Amino acid sequence: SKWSRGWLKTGTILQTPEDRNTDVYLTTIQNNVFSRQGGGYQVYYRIDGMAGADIADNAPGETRCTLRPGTCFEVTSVDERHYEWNIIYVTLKTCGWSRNGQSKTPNGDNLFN
Amino acid sequence: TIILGYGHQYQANTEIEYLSNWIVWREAVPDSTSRHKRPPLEVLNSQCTVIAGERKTTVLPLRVLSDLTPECTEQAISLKDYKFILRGGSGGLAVQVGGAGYYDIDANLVAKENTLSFRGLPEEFPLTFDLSKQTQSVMLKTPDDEVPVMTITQKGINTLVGTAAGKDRLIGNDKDNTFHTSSGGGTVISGGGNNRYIIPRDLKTPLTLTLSSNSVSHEIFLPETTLAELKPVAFELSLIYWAGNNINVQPEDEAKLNHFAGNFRVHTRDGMTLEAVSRENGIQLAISLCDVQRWQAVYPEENNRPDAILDRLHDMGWSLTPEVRFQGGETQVSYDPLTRQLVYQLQARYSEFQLAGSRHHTTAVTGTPGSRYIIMKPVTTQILPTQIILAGDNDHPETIDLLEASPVLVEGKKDKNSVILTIATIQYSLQLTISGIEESLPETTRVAIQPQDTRLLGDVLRILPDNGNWVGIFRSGHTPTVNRLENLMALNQVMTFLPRVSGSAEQVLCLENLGGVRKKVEGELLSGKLKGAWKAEG
Repeated sequence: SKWSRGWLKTGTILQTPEDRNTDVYLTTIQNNVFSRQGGGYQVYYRIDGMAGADIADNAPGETRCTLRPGTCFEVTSVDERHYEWNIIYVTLKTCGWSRNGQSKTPNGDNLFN
Repeated sequence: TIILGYGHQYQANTEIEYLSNWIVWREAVPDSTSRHKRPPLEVLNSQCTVIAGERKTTVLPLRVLSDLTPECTEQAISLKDYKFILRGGSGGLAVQVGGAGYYDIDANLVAKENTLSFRGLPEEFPLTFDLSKQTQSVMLKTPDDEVPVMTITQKGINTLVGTAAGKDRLIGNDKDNTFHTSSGGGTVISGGGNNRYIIPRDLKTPLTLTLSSNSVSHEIFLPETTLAELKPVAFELSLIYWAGNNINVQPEDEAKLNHFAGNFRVHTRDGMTLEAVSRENGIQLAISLCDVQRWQAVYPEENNRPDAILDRLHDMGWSLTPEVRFQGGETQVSYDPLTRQLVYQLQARYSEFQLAGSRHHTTAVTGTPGSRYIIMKPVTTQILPTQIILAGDNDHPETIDLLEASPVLVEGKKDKNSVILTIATIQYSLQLTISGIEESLPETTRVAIQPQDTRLLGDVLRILPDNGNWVGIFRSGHTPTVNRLENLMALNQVMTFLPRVSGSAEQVLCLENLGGVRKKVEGELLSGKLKGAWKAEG
C-alpha cells in the first residue's frame, strides 16, 4: 500500500511471514504474474537461490513453486529508479535459518501477498 | 497516580508501671479507675494535602463508602470530617472521591481537563452534584436521618463523572463540561459553553437532558449504542431506543429549539454521526457522516460500499444531510441527496478503482495519475449515467477498463471536450462520460475494450465526429475475442500457453502474419483440445 523511499538497504535481512506457503514463479512472460494488479507499489523480487523449494502439483503449462514459511533472504541492490512509476525492483538471495528480519514494511503492510 | 489514606497524628498518653515480680519498670496505659485520665490514644490532626506538579495527576483516596453495608456506612460517617487539600497543576487534576471527608480541590484553570469522578461510591447511589456551586455536600440516606458524608469545594472542575448505576442529577457550569453519566438515568442540566456527553447503554430510567439558554453546542457520545437501536423519530431531538429506556432531550424553552441546528451532533458506536439540521417546519436528526472503518468493525459480514450503506440507511427511514461524507476507506466519498450525485475523490496514485453505477444516483470519479478504473458489469435497467474525470500527466496515463463489463456494443459521442460512451451488454446498458480536468482529454489514456484490443484515447477521439452523432466503436461480432495475439515473427518453439478459464470456457488464439510470403505453422498440441479454425461471422 505504501513504500518509503530508501527504507530498505542492501544487506538487510529479509524473511517471509508465517503464512502457509509463499508461491514463487519461474516464468512470468505469459503466465501473467508480473503484470500490474492492485493499487500501490509493485515490488518485483528475484530470488537467486531456489534449491530446497518444493515444487507444487502443476497443471500443464504453468511453473509454480512454494517457499517454506520463515525462510531467510539477503536483500541485495534495492533499486527504486522507477519509484515515480510505483515500481520497486528488489533482488534477493537465500540464506540459512538466521532467525531475524522483517516480513512487513515500517508502516506495517505485509510483504509476499 | 497518588493513593491517599486517612492518617491521624496520635498522642500516646502513658505511665510507668512497677513490676515487682520481675523487679523491672515498664511503660503502661494510664489507670482508667484513677479519677478521669487522658485517653491512651488521642487524635490530634485529620488532614492531608497533595500539591500536584506540572503533569497530569490522578488522586485516589481509599474507598471507605463502597457499598451500603452498615459497617462501611459507619466507617464513612466516622471519617466524614477528614480534610483533603488537593491543588492541581497545568497538566490537569483528576480526583476520584473516596466516599467520605472534606475535599478542597483547587484545579488550575489553564489545564484542559479537570475531572471529578464519583465512580468509587456504591453502584446504585442517588447522586446530586452541581458544578455551578463552589461548595456542595453529598448527603447519605442513613436510617431515619441524612448525614453530609461528603463536602466538596471545587474550583476549575469541568469533567464531572457520575456514579455507576444511580439516578444522578448533574448540573453543569457556564463553561465547557463533559458528562460521563451513569447507567441509571436521572437528569442532566448543562450550562453554557460546549457540553459533551458520554451515555452508556441499558439505562434503568429515562435520561432527561435540559439545554440551557446560554448553551451553544453539544456533542453526545454513545460508545455502546449502534444506529440499529435508534428509532428515527422526526421533529424531536430525543434519542429513542428501539428496545430499552430512551434519552429525553428537551430544551429549557421550546421556542428556541431551532437554535440547535448544526450544533447538536450525536455520535454512535457503529460510525454514524447524527446531526441536527433545521427542516422546513422544525428540526430533524439526519445522518451526516459514516466512519466506514467502524461500520466494518460492527458489520463485517455485510457488503461495505457507500451506495450499499446509503440504501440501507434509507431503508430504516433516516433523512440525509445535504453533504454526507464517508470518512475512512481508500477514497473520500461525498453525497448530495438533493442532486442525487455521488462523488469519489481518489487520493493514491496507480490505484485500482472499481466503478459501478446505481439506479438512485450518478457516480463520479475524480482520478489521480496512474490509476485504473474498472467498469463493473451492468445488472439492472435504468442505471443512471456515470462520469470519470481523468488527471493526465502524460507520463503516467490512466487506463479505463471495460474487460469485466462484458460489453456487446459500445458507441461513442463527443461534446464540450468530453467523450460520452455507452456500454450495452446482451440485455442491459450503461452510459459513461469521460472528461478531463483541464478541458482537454489526455491523448495517452488507454481504453481496453477487449483483452488483446486496447485503444488509446487519442486514437478513439479521431474517428468520433464532432457533431453529437453516435458511431459504432465495437461489436461482439466480426472476428471473435482474441485471448492471445502471437505474431508469426517469433521463430521455432514458442510454448504458447493459454491458461484455463472456467467462466468463459472458450479460448481463442490468433496466429497473425504480416510478411509478404505465405507461412506454414508446424504446430504440435501438448495439452488441451481445439474446436477448429474460425471462418465467418455466423
